[PDB]
Amino acid sequence: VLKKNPLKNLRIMLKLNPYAKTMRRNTILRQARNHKLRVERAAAALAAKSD
Amino acid sequence: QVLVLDGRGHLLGRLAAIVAKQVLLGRKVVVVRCEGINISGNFYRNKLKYLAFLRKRMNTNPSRGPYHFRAPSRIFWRTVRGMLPHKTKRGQAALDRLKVFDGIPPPYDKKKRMVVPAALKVVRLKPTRKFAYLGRLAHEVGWKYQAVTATLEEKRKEKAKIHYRKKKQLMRLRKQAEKNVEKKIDRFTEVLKTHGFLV
Amino acid sequence: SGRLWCKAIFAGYKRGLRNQREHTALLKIEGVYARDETEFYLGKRCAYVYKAKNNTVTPGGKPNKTRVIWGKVTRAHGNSGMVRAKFRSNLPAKAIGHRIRVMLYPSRI
Amino acid sequence: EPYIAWGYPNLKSVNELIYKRGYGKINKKRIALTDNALIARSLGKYGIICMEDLIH
Amino acid sequence: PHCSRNPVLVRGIGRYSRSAMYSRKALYKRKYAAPVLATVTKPVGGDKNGGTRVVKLRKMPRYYPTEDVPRKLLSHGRKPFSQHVRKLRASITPGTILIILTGRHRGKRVVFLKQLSSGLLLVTGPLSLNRVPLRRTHQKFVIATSTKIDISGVKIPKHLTDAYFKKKQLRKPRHQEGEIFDTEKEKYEITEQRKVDQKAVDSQILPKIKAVPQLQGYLRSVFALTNGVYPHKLVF
RNA sequence: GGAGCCUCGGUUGGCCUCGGAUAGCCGGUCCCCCGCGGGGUCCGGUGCGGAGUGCCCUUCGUCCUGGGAAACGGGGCGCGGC
RNA sequence: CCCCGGAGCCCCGCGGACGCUACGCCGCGACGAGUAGGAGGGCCGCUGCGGUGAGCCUUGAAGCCUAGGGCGCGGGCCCGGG
RNA sequence: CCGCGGCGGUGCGCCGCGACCGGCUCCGGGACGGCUGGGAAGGCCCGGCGGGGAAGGUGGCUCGGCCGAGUGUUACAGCCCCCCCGGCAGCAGCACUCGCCGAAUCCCGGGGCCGAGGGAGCGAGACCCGUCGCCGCGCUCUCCCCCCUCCCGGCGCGCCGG
Ligand SMILES: [Mg+2]
Ligand SMILES: [Mg+2]
Ligand SMILES: [Mg+2]
Repeated sequence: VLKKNPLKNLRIMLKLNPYAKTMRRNTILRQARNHKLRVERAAAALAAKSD
Repeated sequence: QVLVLDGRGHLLGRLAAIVAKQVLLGRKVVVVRCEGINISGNFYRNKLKYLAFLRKRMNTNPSRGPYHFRAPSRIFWRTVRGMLPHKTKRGQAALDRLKVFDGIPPPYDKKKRMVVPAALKVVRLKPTRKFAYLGRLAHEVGWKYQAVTATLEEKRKEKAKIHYRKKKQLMRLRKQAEKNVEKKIDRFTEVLKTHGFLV
Repeated sequence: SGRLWCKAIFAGYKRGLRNQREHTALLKIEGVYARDETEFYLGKRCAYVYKAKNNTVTPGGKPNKTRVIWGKVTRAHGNSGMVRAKFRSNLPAKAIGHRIRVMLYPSRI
Repeated sequence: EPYIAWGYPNLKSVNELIYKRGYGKINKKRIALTDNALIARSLGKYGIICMEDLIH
Repeated sequence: PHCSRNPVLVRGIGRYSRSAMYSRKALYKRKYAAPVLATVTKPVGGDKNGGTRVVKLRKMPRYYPTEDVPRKLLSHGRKPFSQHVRKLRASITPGTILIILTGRHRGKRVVFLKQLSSGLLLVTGPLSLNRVPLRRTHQKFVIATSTKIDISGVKIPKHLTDAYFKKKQLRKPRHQEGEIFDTEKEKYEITEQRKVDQKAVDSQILPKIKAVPQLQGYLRSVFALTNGVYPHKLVF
């Protein structure tokens, strides 16, 4: 068998450890969440500067 | 397609190394005004350093032994040769690209000639250090034709002064011509300072 | 109607001091002197172009005396803008300190 | 000492090592840990049944 | 035949879950309580005296070679060129100007039209200015210059596709041996449909490029590297 | 002017002050001295050098016709003299 | 709730390779400096004998030569021309 | 013979492309954790409390046009600086890159290079072939609705019905 390395090959990772699916479903969503909240903070800082 | 360098003001070894690599990469190099090359460390230092080199000779038949070239051009050529693989074919080929002259003769006198600022004395030495002109050194070690080279360079410098004067006068006419014409070149001249010249 | 290839010189093979690995040329590209100014040229096609006694074929042309050895600038080599190349046949040694054309045309521009 | 470098590895370090370069000694044959079936087959008598358990 | 109930988050990772999906598809309430010899398989025909004959479709072969190669191993994720996914450098947007680097139209400038089905670029250096017709090219042998005509509302013909811009001639046998056979034929003739298409596309393009001053001149010119100018340094 | 072996490298040019460096470059001299220039003083400009090699020059499709701005410039390996 | 001379087959216990010169074939790991010295395998090589190739050979054997074509890690070998 | 139909091996010679995997080497984004629950900083300013250099000051002298410049002395604050009390949201290892260590507290996208090396179908009336494990999904055998609209159909480019 060819050893495909898990840390690149998502579906090899899942086959070894299927909980990685969820751990990476979270920490995209969590990061996207936090990016949004940063943009809103920045907008609020811009609004405060304009005021 | 040909580097012409003004050997004046340059450091003997420092210019040589830069010339050597260029010559190895197929660039044809001309070094000119070699007597003006000047070497770090005081004059007496370097005289003794040359006079040692002169002592090195093949005891049994000096006619074979190390050929001590006196001419500054040939000195420079020698030190450049030291930074090539000059026993090989490629090393020899490379040496044959190089061309070196005491003073500045007629093909190169009417050519703008570059300066290696990495080998330049003003840059590379501290101003409180001493150095030797490779003309004097050559003169005192045997070189015959310092005086002749000097006189020819006066004539060359006089002839060059004229050329410069005429170049200046043209540049002056160009500047006046632009002022004469600056309404019928206005919307060309405008675009040549949107894209960032003339400023 | 003009030149569509950047000028470069064939500096010599990839080599330690005393072992030369003839399967990996070194290329000094003109005007580029940093392991920085060289991301442009990575993966670019490059030709050593040299003519010889006997005639050959020529794509889209009548037979000619010119021949080329094709290659490919693989990666940058050491700080001062030198680059490594790899040619479908190794380079002659005759060829040192001569022109090799680096093309533009696996462009990422 | 002068023949080794060593220290206290991270969690990440343990994960990287095992996943990227994890090979099980299986009938004395160095074999890559491509599936749990291998780890379980050898270590399953210890409540170790997947790569994660090995890391743990 | 609904579309995909969870969207894509990353290649291979859905936005939702198992359990979130169970809820959306609704596996609750969608529960499915469900608890040769004589007769010949596939031959059959007619025919006169004696009776009707039983033929055989796909009859066993009349020769076997002395040895033959033995299958392969399936291999998972190799698709044919047709089924591939096609890319494009962001630099190339429709109506941008290119420098076509490779062919006979070498260093000529050009107006990019559309990415074809192949993944080639369709291109026109309006035949009138540049002498470069409606023509395919490759992303890779092309420099995407930062100069864009606004080509938005030109109806490029639907019928002009990858298939049409494709070389035509030459079949197998004929007289063959001697000093003849398809060394002649000689010329790719242009055809009239091709000229009409060029006409139709160029008329729509050309007026837009004449709205940008000097641009027709630029497109007339050819690209080349001169002394003291280095691709890495300059921009396009 | 025609063919025809062979040897190859190349794949825009740069037609020039001198030099200085704890300094330089350009102007203009109203004014003075020397042989259109050279030297001086004085003044006015530049000086991380735009009268910049980080530069300058040159353009890179061919033709047609029918307008504008620019316009006597280019050629005939055009021809004789200084 | 039935029979493979017919389930149509990813498993088939009814019969079994394209494979099986079992001194064969196939799969996984690991490893590979070497004098003196030891051991193994040589479809490496020389000469002669018992067998054997319904072998080859004046329509040209051996030997010799070969900028001819090939094989083998190698000892070597095979083909073409003379 | 024309089909280049389906399968199998191939390419005369030189080439190029594409996507998939393996191994690399780089690039660009973003999201977090900890600390002297970071240190400094910024911004707003207010009330105090001292100390220092040394000043819109004064003074001897000097240099230029009462003013500007240069030294010198005692030193308050009308140039600052420093300590001490008390209090504000703007911080955030901060793109005002001043100084870390990291990642189940971590992810995404992109570029260059080298490589593909194996082959679970040799049945006589029914495949010359899939595919194992993993992801999920996606879909369907459940009904709903909404949108956009590609093909086609209808009506007035617009609207309505795969
Ligand atoms: Mg003598
Ligand atoms: Mg040529
Ligand atoms: Mg051994």
